Formats: sequence, C-alpha cells, structure tokens
Amino acid sequence: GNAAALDVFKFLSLQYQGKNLLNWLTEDSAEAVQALSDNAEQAREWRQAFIGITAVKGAPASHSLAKQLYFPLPGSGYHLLAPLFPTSLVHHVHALLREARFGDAAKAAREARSRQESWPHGFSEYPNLAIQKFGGTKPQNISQLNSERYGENWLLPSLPPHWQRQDQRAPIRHSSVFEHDFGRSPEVSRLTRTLQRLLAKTRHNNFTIRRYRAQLV
Amino acid sequence: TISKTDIDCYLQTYVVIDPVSNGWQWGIDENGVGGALHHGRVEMVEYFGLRGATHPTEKEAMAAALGYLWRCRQDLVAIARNDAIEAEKYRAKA
Amino acid sequence: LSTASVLAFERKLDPSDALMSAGAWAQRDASQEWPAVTVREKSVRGTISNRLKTKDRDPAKLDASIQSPNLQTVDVANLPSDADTLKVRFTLRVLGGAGTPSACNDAAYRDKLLQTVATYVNEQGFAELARRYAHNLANARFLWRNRVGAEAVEVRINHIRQGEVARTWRFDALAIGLRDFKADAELDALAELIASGLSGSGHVLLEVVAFARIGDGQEVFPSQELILKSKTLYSVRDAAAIHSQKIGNALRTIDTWYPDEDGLGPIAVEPYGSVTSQGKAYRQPKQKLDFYTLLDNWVLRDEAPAVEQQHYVIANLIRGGVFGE
Amino acid sequence: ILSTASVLAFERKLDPSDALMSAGAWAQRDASQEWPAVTVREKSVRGTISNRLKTKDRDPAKLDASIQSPNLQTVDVANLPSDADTLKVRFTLRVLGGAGTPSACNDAAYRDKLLQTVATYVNEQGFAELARRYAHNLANARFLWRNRVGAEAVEVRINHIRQGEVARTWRFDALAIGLRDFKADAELDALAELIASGLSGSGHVLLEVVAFARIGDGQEVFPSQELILDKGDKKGQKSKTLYSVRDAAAIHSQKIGNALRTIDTWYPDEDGLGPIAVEPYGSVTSQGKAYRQPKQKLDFYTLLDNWVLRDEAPAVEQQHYVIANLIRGGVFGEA
DNA sequence: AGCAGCTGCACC
DNA sequence: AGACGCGGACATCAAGCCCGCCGTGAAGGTGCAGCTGCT
Repeated sequence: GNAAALDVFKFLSLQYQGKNLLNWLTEDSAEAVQALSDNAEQAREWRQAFIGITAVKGAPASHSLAKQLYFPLPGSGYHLLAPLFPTSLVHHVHALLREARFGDAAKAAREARSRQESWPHGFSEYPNLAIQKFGGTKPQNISQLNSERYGENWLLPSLPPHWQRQDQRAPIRHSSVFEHDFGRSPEVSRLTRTLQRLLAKTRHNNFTIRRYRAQLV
Repeated sequence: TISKTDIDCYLQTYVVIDPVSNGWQWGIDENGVGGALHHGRVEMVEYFGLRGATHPTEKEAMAAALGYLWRCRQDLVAIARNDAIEAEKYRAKA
Repeated sequence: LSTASVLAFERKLDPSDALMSAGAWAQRDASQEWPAVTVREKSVRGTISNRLKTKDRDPAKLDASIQSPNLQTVDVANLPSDADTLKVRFTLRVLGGAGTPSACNDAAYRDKLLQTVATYVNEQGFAELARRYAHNLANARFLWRNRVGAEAVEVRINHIRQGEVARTWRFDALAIGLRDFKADAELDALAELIASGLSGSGHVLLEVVAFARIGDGQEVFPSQELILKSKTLYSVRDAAAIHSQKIGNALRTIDTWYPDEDGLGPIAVEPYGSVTSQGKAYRQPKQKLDFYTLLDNWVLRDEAPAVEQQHYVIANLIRGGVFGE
Repeated sequence: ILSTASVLAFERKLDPSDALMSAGAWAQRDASQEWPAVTVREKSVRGTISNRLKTKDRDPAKLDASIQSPNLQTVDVANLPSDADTLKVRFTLRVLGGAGTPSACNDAAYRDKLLQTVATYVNEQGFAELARRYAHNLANARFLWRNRVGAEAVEVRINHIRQGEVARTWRFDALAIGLRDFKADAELDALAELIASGLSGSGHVLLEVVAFARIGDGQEVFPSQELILDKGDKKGQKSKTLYSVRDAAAIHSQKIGNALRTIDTWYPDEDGLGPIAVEPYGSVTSQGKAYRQPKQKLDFYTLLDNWVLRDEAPAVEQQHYVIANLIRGGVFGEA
C-alpha cells in the first residue's frame, strides 16, 4: 500500500496478546468499546472499516510492465500465465537462511569447531548467495516485508560446476601431463583429496560408500 | 564487545585441516566452506600442496591456520567481523 | 543558478607511465637500444631503529633492541656498473576544452560556467598556465628523487606530428631552477605550442625524455606501490617505471599564489591546496581563498576574484574531478 | 604543546654502490681496468658431524651412528686465481647534502623547529668532525671487511669524478692508518674538506673508491652472503649462497655503508674498546649487546626530543651523534 | 463562472 | 649382440619495523489540495 498509510498497519499489528486477532479482528468482544469509548455505533463502524479493507481486490490487472508469458497447451492453445512475487515464501526462506547462520545453534556449534570438539550437532554454510535490492533508497514503497528485509532478496546459486574456472595454458614444459598440470587443475584436487579421504574407511556399510567411491572416479 | 572467539566463529570456515601421512596439515579456503568438493576452492602453495606446517595435534594446526589468518589475510578477518556484528544483532532482535 | 549536484571534469594534460633505462653519457643521441633498469628483490638484515612501545619496554623483553637482526626483504633498483646515465621516457598528451564538464544536472549552471570560462579565455588566454607547465617540463621535476644529486640533467622534447618528429627542444634542467619561472625563447615556443593544444587549435602529443647523470652502480628510485615485504617497486614488462600520477603531479606544481607565506615555493594545484607529505593544507576553507568559494563567487554571484585566483581556478578545472553539492 | 610528528622520514646521505671484486697481480695495480672478475662457484664438501646434538629426546644409538658417519653439504665459495695475489674492490660514493630537512612530516611547527635547531648546529660548528671520521673510514680499508684481516699490503685509491674523468686523486696505505685511532694527516684533511663541502650543500661530490688487498696466490676471498628468507629454511638443501651480480662476486652496499658509519666513539659504556656504527640505540647485534640503551638517557630519541622540543642541548659529542643519525637517515615518529 | 490536467507537497 | 654396480651420509643458531589516511553527487511512490488553461 501507500507508504504514508503504514502507521495504520503498525497500529493493527500492535501485539496486545496477538496481532492475528487484531489485524484480522473478526473475533473481538471487548475491543469494540475500546476503539470508541463514547458510543457503540462509530466503534462498530471503525471495526468494520479496519477489518473490511484488509480483504478487497478491485479488478484483475497487470499494468503493462508486469510479466505475462504464453504456455503451450498439449493439443493446441495457450494460457497467458501472469506470475507474481511470493513475498511470504521469500520471507520464510530468508528467515531459514538467517537462522542457520546468525542463530544460537550455529554460534554454539561453530565455537566447538574452532576448538576441534564434538557437541550435540553440526551446522551449514550456504555459499554463493546474491543480493537483489528492490527498494532503491526507501523500501517502504514496495512492501512492509521489503522494509523488514531491506533490499535483501537473498538468492541461491544455480550455477554450472565450472563457472569461475577460466584458465588458458598449454603444458609445453612438463613431460607427463597426468602427474603435473592435471593435479594442478582447480577442480581435480578436491576430487583426489576426497578420494584419499574415502579410500581409508570402514567397509561395513559398503552399499553406499562403494557407490560414492565409484562415482568419484 | 566482540571478542576474538566471536570473530573466530566465522573466520574458521576459510581453513581446512587435512590429516596426512605424517600429521595434520592445514590450508586456506577461498569460498569459506571448509574446502568442499563442489562449491569450494582451496588455494595450493607452490611441489604443490597446502600452505601449512605438519602439526601433530589438530588444535595446533587449527591455531596456526587461524593465527595466520588473523596475521596476514585481513580481508577475511573483516568478513568475519562483519558477520560477527550481525551474529549478536540477530540475538538483539530475537 | 544554484550549484549542480553532479559536476564532473575530465583530465587534460594526460601523461604516460614513465619508463627507465640506463646507459652512458655521450650516447644520448643513439639511446634507443638502452637496457631497461630491473627491480631486484633483495633481503637485508638490520636492527631495531624504531621507538619502543609501551609493551616492548619490559625488563625481560628489552632484548628487542639488543638481539634483533630484524630480517627484512625489500625491492631495489640500481644502475649497471658501467653506466652512469638514467633515461626516463614518457608521452604527454594535451587535449583542450578546459571548461566544459562531462556530466551535469542543471544546464543553466552549465551555460553560466561556459560563459565564465569563455570570459576568462577571451580576457586572459592560456599564456601563464602554459608557461608554467612548460617550465615544469623544461626542468626535470618528473625525476623526483632522481634529480637531487645528479651532475647533469638534460631533457629533450619531441613533437609527434604524424608518427615522427616535428620539433626538438633540448633543455638543461640544472640551469632552469625549480622555484622561479624565468623567460627563454625556446621555452616560450613550447609554451605557445602547449597553449595552442590547450585552447583547441591543434593536437599535441609530445615525447619527453630525460637523462640524469647519477654515476655508476648507484640506486635509482622508481615509484613505490601502495598496498591496501613492505617495499614493492613499480614495474611494467620487467622494467622499472614511475607512475603517471607522479609525473602529472610534477607538472601540476604551478601554484605560486596561495594565502600562506608564498615566498617558499610552488605547490600542486588542489582544492584546499594540500601538501600531505608536509602535513599542512594551504588554502583552507576558513579564509575565503579555496577553489569552491572562488568558483561559487565567480559563476553564481558574478564576483570575479583576482587574476591569479582565476589562473588557479582554471588550473583546477584543467586537473578535473568531482565538484558539486 | 609542540609534540613531535607522527610521520617522520629522513633520507640518506653517503649512498654507496655494490663493491665489485676482481683479481690480479700486485705492481700491476694501476692498469686494473681490464682485470678478470672473481667468480662464485659451488663445491660439495663432506664433513664429519661436528656440532652440539640435541640429546634430550634422541637415543644414543642413533646419535653414535650419526657422529660416526659423515654428512654431505653444498656450499658456495670464491677464491683467487693461482697466478693472482691481489683483490680489487671498486665502488662509487655520492655525498649529497641537505642534512636536517625531512622529506616527510605531519606538522610544520616541528619541521621549522627542527630546521632551526639543525641550522644552529651547522652555524656554530661546521661539518669538520663527521667528515674527518668518514675520511678515516675511507682511507683505511674498513670497506674490505674480512679481506683485510690478514692481508699483507692494502692500498686505497680515491678519485674525484668531476664530469667524466678524474679531478683529484688520493692514495692511502690502509694499514698505516689504524682501525681505532683518529689522527691528523694532510691528504686525509683535504679529502675530509671535500666531504664537508659535499655535506654542506655547496657542491656535488662523486668519488670512485678502489682498494687493492694483497692476500696471496689462490687464497679465499670473502664476498657477502644472502638471506634466504622462507625459501631455504625447510630442510637445509643449500648451505651458503654468496652475493654476485653478473658473473662477478660483490659486496653488499649496506655493508660498505656500515663500514663508513663506524664513527661512534661516544657511548655511556666503555667507549675505549672501539668505534661502532651510528644506529639508534647503538647496536652491535653480532656482538649481542646494545650500547646506548633507552634506560640511561643517552639514545637518539631522548636526545632529539630533549633538543628540539625542550631547548636543552646535550654535549657537543652527543649532538655530533644525532647529526650523524640524521645523515644516516631513517623513519621516526610517535603514534 | 464551472471542469480536467498539472505541479508542488506530506509522509513513511 | 649383450651388457651399463653396489655401500653410507646429506648441520644446528639467533632474530622478521614503524606511521598517517581510505571521497560524494543521484538513482521515491501514493494520493491530495490548490493553480491554471479551457469553455
């Protein structure tokens, strides 16, 4: 909505024992005379004006700058397929990615690794994230959730394996190319070192580790 | 009030500790993932191998790696401090 | 009428990275195949020559001044042992169009600025600025620490007209001082050529070579790299070089008009004119004689400052940069 | 309150070159422009185990079997030829001037205070003492460091290069002049006056210094060694590396400069045991001791922050020492 | 003397 | 044409600098009240 109007939502989300029964305040009984302690008519009027405008549509539109892309049907025909941005889902994914790093469990389980220990559990890293900042200087124009997560799309990588691996060289110097400039290649080293890590282990659960040892070769 | 261990929480993932035939060699990881197979890339010193002394105990090699990170590569310490500030700002939020 | 939020000015007087070679005197004419001075990494063993800290002054840890060879590794550039002449070569392009910005948000301010600079060039042409640039070429101030003990310095400037020489100047850098702007016929011809390039009546690309006679085996000084070892000299294609910004700072030392006691010498042209190596900034904004106050009085309020201040303002426009709100 | 500058830098006067080494025969000293160069060559020696062994965590069986069997080492060496009894070292030296002007400062107040103090020093007493001591270290071949320990006859020849040829020659017997005494001679005083005119800013002084040392046929000459820092300290694959520029053995320039600065005959310990070099906290680290410790108030820094800040001058010998420290140059400055 | 467009403005 | 050897060894030491700084300008929508051109 309008950025000047967001104080109304800040009043609705005033967590007096929950903001779900106040923003969608359909089940209020004592709050009515608290909205207007002068009458009972304008109290019900303000209650309807607050809870009625939070479910309204108008008309379906996409104002010539949104996306709408054809989809080929099986026999013949098309559907227009105008997509939208799923801000609750992008909120929930960003909150999981914030909980896995800056949380209490990750802070506890990283201190154990700085000291080479055991502890109840482990942790994760989430590499190659990217930032896509929707609001330029003031994110209140787009969304309230775009203001709580200012800019900060927090996208996840779908890259090819060899993307940051540009190198151009010819082995004119060394005689044997398998021993030298093959292990010196950037990707082969983490295959070979993990193979040294895997070729000294237990053979009791062979059905998975032999498959991993075969796929790594 | 950010101690060296709070920065060391998020600085540790740029090192890798490989047990070798004599001991516990260490090396520096660029992507900050622990030197994994698919996502990471560990720099190799020029003989090719890890840039680390062959410490007997793993705490010694971990401390050598982390002290060399604090001493020489200050941009990685800057990334670790920028993470460590938000690590307690997130606790200040919830 | 107000000052634009974005104001950008492109650099005129663009030099190249000045490259260093070595050879013998009386072979200055056929000095084309001269071998390039190479930076060598060496390791030295010193002592502790720094003042002791509050933690290193303990009784059991006073051994740092006692037992510390201090074990450093640096870079060093020297001359070969049968060569006493160092040759520094660069190219200098002068463009023209001194007062036209490359970016602006208000075109009324742009028309006012163009009117002001055209008023300058109509009244006061590029006669003083080109003379000062030509005197900073004629003595080898481009040779910064390479000039401070040289027995004979000679600069030689060629005009690259099509691909070859059109005019040759052969100046003695030790007869022409480093703190006064005198007069000479060939210096005036070089000033006329530089003013013709700066006004826009031609294209000027000069080849400036400079010979400093240091002596055999001595230490020559290229530019030291800034690292964001502790001593890394600068080199392009395995040959020691000086940066182009240092050469451009050598030709920008034309400012003998500032609010301090200007009987000392010329300084470089900067807004809030600063010699950070001497720690003092002349042309402070408290006294109304820095570049922004004169530019906002000349363009906005039509309050023209003195002619020397106009020279300093046009020189700061030649240097270029980011001016605005 | 006129505190000192945070960034302070003084440049070097008396900048030498690397001393080139060549070989020849005595009484052919004067025609030494086509003399053959001394080369560094490798040799692989076989020694016995002659060192102190770490007997704390080693078994005596391996220790005994170690000190029975030999060890093999690769070591560089440089010797004279077998028809040559003379080493020649040659270098050049410029004496610049501009004694007390700093090339980097953060305060102009400290800069003008220091310039006034140094100008007061030069106006009250000239550059006569320091240049006399530098001429002493030139005329005796302390430049030839271990190549003059047991040499039979050492001769130093100093040339004043004006444009491209000689303008004044001195010839000195390096063993007639001592290594510890500072005497008075005629030609030594004329060379000291030339160095004094160089340090005064009243001329350009460029000198060519040659030294002929008569060692003997086929004996060992000693050029400088090299710090292999973090590149050969792993297992000891190469023992000794000697410094040579281009197929000719050489002495380091800072070694010649340390041979020129050995003029400090004033320090609060026993100064009668020998002159040392001018360093802040005057240090002979190879002798393992630090003369002019900062405990007693006689170092460079306490003297300079007493002189320039607090206007209390030390004795004439100590301000001679601090002017020698400014001639050597360096980085000073309080955080 | 009454409409539609435009511009400056208020707020978050 | 058929061959180009075995045996043993490859040191231990002390150190690794200081200081000052790190550019700014523009990158905003939504809706309302009043002015102005037009009729």
